[PDB]
Amino acid sequence: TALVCDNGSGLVKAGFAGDDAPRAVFPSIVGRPRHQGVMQKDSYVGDEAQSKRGILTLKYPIEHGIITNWDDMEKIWHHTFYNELRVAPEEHPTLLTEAPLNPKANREKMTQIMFETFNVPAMYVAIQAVLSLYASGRTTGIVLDSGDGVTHNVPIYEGYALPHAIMRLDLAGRDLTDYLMKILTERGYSFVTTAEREIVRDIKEKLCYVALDFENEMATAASSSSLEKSYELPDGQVITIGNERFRCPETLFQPSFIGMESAGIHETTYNSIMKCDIDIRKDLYANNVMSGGTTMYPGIADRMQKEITALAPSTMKIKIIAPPERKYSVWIGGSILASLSTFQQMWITKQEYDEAGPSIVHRKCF
Amino acid sequence: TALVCDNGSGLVKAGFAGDDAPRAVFPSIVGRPRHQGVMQKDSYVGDEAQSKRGILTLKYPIEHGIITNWDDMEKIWHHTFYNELRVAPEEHPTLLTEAPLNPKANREKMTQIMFETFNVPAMYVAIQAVLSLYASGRTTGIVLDSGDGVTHNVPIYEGYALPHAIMRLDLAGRDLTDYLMKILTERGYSFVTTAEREIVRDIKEKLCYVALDFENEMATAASSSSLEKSYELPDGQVITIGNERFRCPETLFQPSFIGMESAGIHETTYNSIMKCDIDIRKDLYANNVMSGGTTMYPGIADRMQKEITALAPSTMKIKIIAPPERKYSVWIGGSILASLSTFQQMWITKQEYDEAGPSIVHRKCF
Amino acid sequence: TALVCDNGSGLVKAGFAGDDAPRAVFPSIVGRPRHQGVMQKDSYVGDEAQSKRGILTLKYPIEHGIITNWDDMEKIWHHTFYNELRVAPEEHPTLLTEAPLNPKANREKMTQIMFETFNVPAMYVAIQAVLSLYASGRTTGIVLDSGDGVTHNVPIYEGYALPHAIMRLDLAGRDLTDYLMKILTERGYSFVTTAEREIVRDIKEKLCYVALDFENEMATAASSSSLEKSYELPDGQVITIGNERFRCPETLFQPSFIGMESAGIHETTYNSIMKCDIDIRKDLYANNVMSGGTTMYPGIADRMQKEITALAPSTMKIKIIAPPERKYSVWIGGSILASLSTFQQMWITKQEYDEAGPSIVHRKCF
Amino acid sequence: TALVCDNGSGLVKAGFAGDDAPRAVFPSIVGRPRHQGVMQKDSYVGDEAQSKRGILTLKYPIEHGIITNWDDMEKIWHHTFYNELRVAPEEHPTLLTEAPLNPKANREKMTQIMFETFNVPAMYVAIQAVLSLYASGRTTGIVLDSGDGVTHNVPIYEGYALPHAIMRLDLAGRDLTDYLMKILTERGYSFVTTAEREIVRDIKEKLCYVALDFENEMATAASSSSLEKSYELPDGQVITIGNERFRCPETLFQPSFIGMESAGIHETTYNSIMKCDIDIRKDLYANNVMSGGTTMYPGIADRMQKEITALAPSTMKIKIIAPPERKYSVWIGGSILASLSTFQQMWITKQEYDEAGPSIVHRKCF
Amino acid sequence: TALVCDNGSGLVKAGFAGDDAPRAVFPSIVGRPRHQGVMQKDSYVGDEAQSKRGILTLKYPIEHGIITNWDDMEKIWHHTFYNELRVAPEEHPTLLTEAPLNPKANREKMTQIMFETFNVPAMYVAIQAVLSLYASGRTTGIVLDSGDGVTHNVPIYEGYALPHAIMRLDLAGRDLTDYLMKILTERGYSFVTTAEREIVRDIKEKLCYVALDFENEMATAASSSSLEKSYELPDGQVITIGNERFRCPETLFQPSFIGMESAGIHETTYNSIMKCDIDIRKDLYANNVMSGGTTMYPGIADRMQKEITALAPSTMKIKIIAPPERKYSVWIGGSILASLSTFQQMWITKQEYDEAGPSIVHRKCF
Ligand SMILES: Nc1ncnc2c1ncn2[C@@H]1O[C@H](COP(=O)(O)OP(=O)(O)O)[C@@H](O)[C@H]1O
Ligand SMILES: Nc1ncnc2c1ncn2[C@@H]1O[C@H](COP(=O)(O)OP(=O)(O)O)[C@@H](O)[C@H]1O
Ligand SMILES: Nc1ncnc2c1ncn2[C@@H]1O[C@H](COP(=O)(O)OP(=O)(O)O)[C@@H](O)[C@H]1O
Ligand SMILES: Nc1ncnc2c1ncn2[C@@H]1O[C@H](COP(=O)(O)OP(=O)(O)O)[C@@H](O)[C@H]1O
Ligand SMILES: Nc1ncnc2c1ncn2[C@@H]1O[C@H](COP(=O)(O)OP(=O)(O)O)[C@@H](O)[C@H]1O
Ligand code: BEF
Ligand code: BEF
Ligand code: BEF
Ligand code: BEF
Ligand code: BEF
Ligand SMILES: [Ca+2]
Ligand SMILES: [Ca+2]
Ligand SMILES: [Ca+2]
Ligand SMILES: [Ca+2]
Ligand SMILES: [Ca+2]
Repeated sequence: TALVCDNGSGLVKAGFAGDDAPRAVFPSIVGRPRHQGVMQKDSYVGDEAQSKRGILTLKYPIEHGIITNWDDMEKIWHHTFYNELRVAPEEHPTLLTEAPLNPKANREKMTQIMFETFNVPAMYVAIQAVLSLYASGRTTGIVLDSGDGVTHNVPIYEGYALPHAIMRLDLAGRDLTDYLMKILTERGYSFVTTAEREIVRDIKEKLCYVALDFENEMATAASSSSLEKSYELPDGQVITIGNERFRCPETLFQPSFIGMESAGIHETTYNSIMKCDIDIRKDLYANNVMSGGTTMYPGIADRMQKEITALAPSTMKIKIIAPPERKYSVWIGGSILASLSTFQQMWITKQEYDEAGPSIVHRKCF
Repeated sequence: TALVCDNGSGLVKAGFAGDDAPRAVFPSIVGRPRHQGVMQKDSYVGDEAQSKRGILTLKYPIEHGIITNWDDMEKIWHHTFYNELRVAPEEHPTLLTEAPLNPKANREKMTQIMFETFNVPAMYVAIQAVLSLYASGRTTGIVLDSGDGVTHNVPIYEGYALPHAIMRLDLAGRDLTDYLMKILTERGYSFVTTAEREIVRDIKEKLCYVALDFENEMATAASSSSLEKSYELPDGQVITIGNERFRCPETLFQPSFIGMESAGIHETTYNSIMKCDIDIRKDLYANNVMSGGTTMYPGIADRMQKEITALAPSTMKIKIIAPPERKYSVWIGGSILASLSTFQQMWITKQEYDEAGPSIVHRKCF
Repeated sequence: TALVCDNGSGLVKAGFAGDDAPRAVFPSIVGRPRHQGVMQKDSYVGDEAQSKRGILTLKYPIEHGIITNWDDMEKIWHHTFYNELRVAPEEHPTLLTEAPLNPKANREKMTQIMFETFNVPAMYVAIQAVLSLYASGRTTGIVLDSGDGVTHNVPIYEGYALPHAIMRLDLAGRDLTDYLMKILTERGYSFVTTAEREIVRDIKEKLCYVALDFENEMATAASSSSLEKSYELPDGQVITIGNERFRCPETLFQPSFIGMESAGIHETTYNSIMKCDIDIRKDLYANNVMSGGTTMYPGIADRMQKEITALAPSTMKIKIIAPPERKYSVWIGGSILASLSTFQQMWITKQEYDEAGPSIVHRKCF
Repeated sequence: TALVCDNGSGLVKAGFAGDDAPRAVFPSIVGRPRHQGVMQKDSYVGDEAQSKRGILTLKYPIEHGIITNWDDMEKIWHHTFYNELRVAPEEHPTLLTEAPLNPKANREKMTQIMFETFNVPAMYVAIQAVLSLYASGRTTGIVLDSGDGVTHNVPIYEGYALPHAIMRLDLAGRDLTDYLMKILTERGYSFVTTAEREIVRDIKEKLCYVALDFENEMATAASSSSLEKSYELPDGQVITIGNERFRCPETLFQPSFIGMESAGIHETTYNSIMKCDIDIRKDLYANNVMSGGTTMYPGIADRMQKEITALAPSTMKIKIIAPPERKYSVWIGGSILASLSTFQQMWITKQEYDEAGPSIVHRKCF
Repeated sequence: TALVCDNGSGLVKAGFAGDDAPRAVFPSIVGRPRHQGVMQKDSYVGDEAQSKRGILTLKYPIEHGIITNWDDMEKIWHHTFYNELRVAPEEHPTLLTEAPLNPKANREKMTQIMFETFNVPAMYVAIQAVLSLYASGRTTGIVLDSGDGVTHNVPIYEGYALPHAIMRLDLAGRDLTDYLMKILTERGYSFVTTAEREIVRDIKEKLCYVALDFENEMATAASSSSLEKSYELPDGQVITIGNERFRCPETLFQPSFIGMESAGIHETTYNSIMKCDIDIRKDLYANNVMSGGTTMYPGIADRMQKEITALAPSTMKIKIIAPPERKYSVWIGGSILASLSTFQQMWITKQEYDEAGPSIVHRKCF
């Protein structure tokens, strides 16, 4: 059976092709002690690094979908195969994922490591937006994928991708976490260390939501306390946040909050549709597929529906597809793809790689 | 029973002899994907190519009544027999049509394909203007046939054709569509791709009409908005066109709008009558038969009546015959001809073709 | 003396009739601050916006030869008259230019602004391809004009234009810049903001060239590093680009690289010649005149000569005219035209405009 | 005339707008007797608390730029107006300062006290880094402000602040004093009380310096006694310190010495520049402005120049601006700002505060 | 086998590694005759000095964890090896202990004496709080060690020490004895000599306890005599003490009773936890480990539990670990450490000391 490994900027989703959910989901972090040991491993990965983060410096090897620090990324892959899935990598073909418009060397370097370090028999680097469409059972739609590092739009029509209309945005969950840390100082809460950033991410995933109308919610938050929620820190301290609950996800629709010049995810989706042929736009308007953890905010589908309806013509039916399992859509689609009989010819085997070279991995790639 | 296949530059009209209407009417297009497939046929024909045109490059195999690209034309014939009529070609004699003054190799090549690829038992290539006269139940008249690729005049008197008076004009519906695309840029509407050309053709067939007096309609369109009509594009955008509604069909009467030197269809009809013997002109003036989709513009019969009345002597009765079913007149006449008992001797059987050769197909041909 | 203002999608070329070069050449941009001012103009135009682009959002008012945002275009004209030429607009007749096949309202709106806002005594909107022919001292030739927004072919024979053979392509320099930004991500270089797009345009103008044979250059770039060039960014970072140097200009000959269906500039030029009368094609083959900044790539004249030679008959002499000053050919030709004695009757004065109306500006226009 | 009051975590700088130096500079301390009075005020402020600190418990109301203990802070403001400046607060508009990224309630509470307790006619809370740029006569630069409680970087370009690139570090002079107290125990010197902390601060300001290369200075200090300096305590005892002279300021560049995870001030400055637009980085590299008492260590400008030169590209000119009066740069800039004619509209008067409320004080604030 | 010698300010705990209790426990005193001998050693050490203290002047060589008088400390080590343990020092590696934040010369001087005077083969100076954690079988916790000279808090998490959060207080058992001597004069009891100080220490260890609520116990002691206890002096005199029983240990929680400015041991423990990372505070709250003779007061664990519960958040579980053998926790932990197999590489042998020098002894030291 094939391995499906979705290495994101934030989380590692790993499992076996054919299953309905990833078997191993853990943070893509490597932690190293930043104090003096007096009584003791050198590095910790994943959930083990998350439980001991109080004395660790946490580092993400993947930044904005791009693998920095190839030594730490190799520890995460080693932790995935031997400690989480408990399999021998040299027995299973491995399906990997990558964000579109990535550097060419990123895919070549991970292919060399999979073939020469873990000695996988075959491998394949899939398109993440294509996998999200497999998960929804569709062949047509524009995918809005937003994870921890990358937000990107990929329109697909009847199984054909339109690469010239692909949008990529280096604004995702980790930038929202950093912005939440900044605006929490307005209430006197100071989160600085990499371990405290993990606390702010937990606050974001539990209390943040997308406002249907931002300016009306700012007026409501300033006239009462009905939007105030409390949160207990790991040391028993209780913090209270008000308009920060919806100001943090609002950055997705107003990237100027963090100094970015790009347009919000609603205008980026609309601009991507308007670059497609006029004859396919009606089907794209009706199949806006959301995927990734950053699309899990309460109210983001209703907000996107409202924003795109205001940009599109009035006779168009805007339909946002947001399944409840969309946080694992890329992995679920990869599990479906790696199980298809027509896909078994797409594997890049170790033999083909020794003769063709690193250039064989850049086919059907954008 | 015999098959009647009217392969035009724009539409394929196919059916069985004896019926009153073609059973299969679909565009004569072959579409091929112009993007990358990621999730898938190689080519699409007819209405299937029209529904997926957003991701296809559409190509017409027939240009100006002449078959270019014989590989695509063979796919359209294959699509016609097996997917539209659902018959075995080797069981029915096939009646085909061709525009007059065509290259000799065009008819020879289609006869070789019908006999050696589809293995038809017998076939016959009819004269399209003769078929239009069969459809109107006449034996005398001058036929003005205008389709997607060819406009031609053929005078017939008491069943005898006058080939020296035949006029042919490579200005028809597809040139009007291209001219409409050009003058739509004056309002800021940009239609470029082959798929958008199909949209402009739909605009032409719904909103364009022939002005009775062109210069008076230009003054009316410039003094008010009573001639403005709106049209909703496939993506919900609404465009508004004014004098373009009658400027596009006006090219038929003023071919200089598209840089052509020839005279309009009214002067071409009159010049064709004036090349006929003086003793038959009175009967030709009273039997101007229109056929083809390009004669379906509202007001074109009243305009032709006015223009020819101004050219002919005042004592002549000018009568334009424009039946409501004239868009299928060639097929309807072919269905009538292929059902006649006196025609069953005109079939060119496979046996006669093996001994006589390609020269047998050029009898009663001009 | 008359003012000659060539308002392109990318650059403003302004000066006085009779001079040999434009006096004012600056980018056609309006910049507005996108941060918070704490210590301060509202908007910056041209080279002033280019020097402070780090804190500005840059916007082009002209897109694909069409003026969007008429408020920003009026600031550029105001910046041109009072800050660059330092003249009173109400004292000089102004010669303007426009791309062919433009919307009618574009020319009418700029005429209303010139007469009612700047109060020019007379004005004239010239044909850009006619001006390029004046600059080369020719009366016959097919002009290939390619700037920042529009690429168009206009054949002219003995002083007569053939409007039906005019080709227009909304693929020019700005689309090549956007494509270069996309393929620079393959090496890990991320240019996103409107200010970074100006950096990529500078990379394009310095390092990009047209390959004589594209597939052979791809093999050379993949077998060595002789095609690698370095470039120092404004912050001291040095980037290295290889095959992107000739892949970016190759889009002009293969518009499918950016998802466009149209043919390259070589086939468009050939198709334009083949729509002209057969008796003038020999003179058009010998007078292919290049103009505009996008024709300034090294090797584009040799590539066009090779591509058209392969399409034209072997007995035809293909001659590409590419003068070194062809980046200002439209302005230079306008300076020549506005100085002719026979042209002084072509000015549309303010008096003629008050009585005739906006319709007077659409004479000798296509 | 306006009052300029720079309330820092360590020192109060107060004076009149227009002067070149603060009139009143005294420690921001409140001292209360911790013994039994037998022969007698309740509390002492500033230099009076510093002279009697032997029998007092000294407390700073401001910690890390944030006002704790609002009763003690009100005594310091009262001591400033009536005992140091000897003015009536209800006659002069008061310019106050605050560190960036402070809690919103800190500024609101000090505005309420200034308007309702001291009854100032108008007031304004300025940005401290903007004032430091006014003091240096610049409109562009990245300010490194380091006082007793806060270290922060604020990049400013052409008068526009980039708030998203602002860095704040709760590591400043008071943390260096505490670290010096800790490492002085290695030589047997025990400083424990709040009065002895004032002695250690005096040792730091007289004997500590920044080493150009830290590891080479550690080797020099361990091989001889040329770096040993003596210091006479208030009771005549003489202490000798060696490598502690440069180990204490080294914490600014290696915050791990005190258990902090953040990067040093050199990497924080570089990271702040790298978050700014690429087009402004060259001007920021050349205008690194230092301000605050913690930048007064001998050799800190040469060390920062060396550290940033190693991080920046080699073609960049790194220039550290460290004027001799930079310990009062915030006050000097505030005196310049409060004297500008264009600033007299920025005052928040008592009338505007009664109607708008506390929300009026958070304009042009970050 | 290794020797474990815990040289405290008050008691010497010496024995062999592997045993469960120290073999030799005697006071760290040197006594010299202060009268005239008429009928006779020069100095007495330990229990021999304690039995003849009536005619001796008793002196502690160690003050506040720091060795003063190195001649007397060498007599105590000599008395320990040859008279108490009866071993040859040159045959056993010796594990020594030291209080944190001690002068560097203290450890260097005792290492020189152990290697050059007693000629031990190897030695090691351990961290006393680490040893107390070994004794409790824990790897996580904050140790509150309070002996005769030093009180210190050391937080340890998962075997990693946080040195920046270490608190040290020069207030311990000997200061409580001196305070008891002072408040015993209120009842007319005069203890002055160094021999009478040993009597007061015996009173403290037998009658003193920690009040759960101090102000309520003062009211109870002033309203009855239920808290009065009697004590028989060595000469048969009986003294009675009331509120002095709990006023003496109360100094640990209110150091102002003896003129010290520092906070009590409960606030010092809480302040140490609040300097640790927020993610480890919950585990530190549940593992407050007590060690040392000064933690042996009845009721001190219940008082510390009550005081820290009032400072910590209500959702935190405060657990004070006070084992009955905690007076020897440092020695017991040292016996465990010196028996570990992984520790046998940590010994500093005589050979390593001759080449590396005194600097080798300051590794893993704070
Ligand atoms: N319930 C939630 N609400 C908001 N954000 C969430 C939620 N759950 C996860 N996220 C965010 O999603 C991001 C990671 O999702 P994922 O799609 O796995 O990213 P990647 O694949 O790039 O690692 C994280 O930054 C996390 O903060
Ligand atoms: N209602 C209509 N009005 C105007 N033009 C029409 C209409 N219907 C069809 N046409 C035009 O008729 C042309 C095709 O008619 P047809 O006679 O079938 O041509 P052919 O036989 O050459 O394919 C097309 O170009 C189409 O645009
Ligand atoms: N040396 C060069 N090489 C390639 N492209 C160039 C060069 N110089 C200018 N260009 C391109 O030419 C375009 C503008 O030329 P121009 O003819 O002035 O356009 P317009 O008139 O439409 O503004 C710009 O997009 C610029 O990138
Ligand atoms: N000569 C000096 N060398 C080193 N540090 C100094 C010197 N003079 C002052 N300082 C430090 O500067 C700090 C206060 O400077 P300042 O900028 O006034 O801080 P704040 O404005 O936050 O009160 C004090 O902590 C002091 O120790
Ligand atoms: N039962 C007791 N109650 C209160 N204090 C005690 C008791 N037993 C011993 N002590 C005190 O503990 C101190 C010494 O304990 P220890 O931890 O051995 O100190 P050190 O290791 O510094 O010598 C002495 O000052 C003694 O008075
Ligand atoms: F890397 Be994640 F998909 F943003
Ligand atoms: F081919 Be159609 F009849 F113009
Ligand atoms: F507007 Be430019 F001439 F493309
Ligand atoms: F409060 Be100081 F400016 F650090
Ligand atoms: F020296 Be003891 F441990 F206070
Ligand atoms: Ca992902
Ligand atoms: Ca036809
Ligand atoms: Ca131009
Ligand atoms: Ca300050
Ligand atoms: Ca001890």
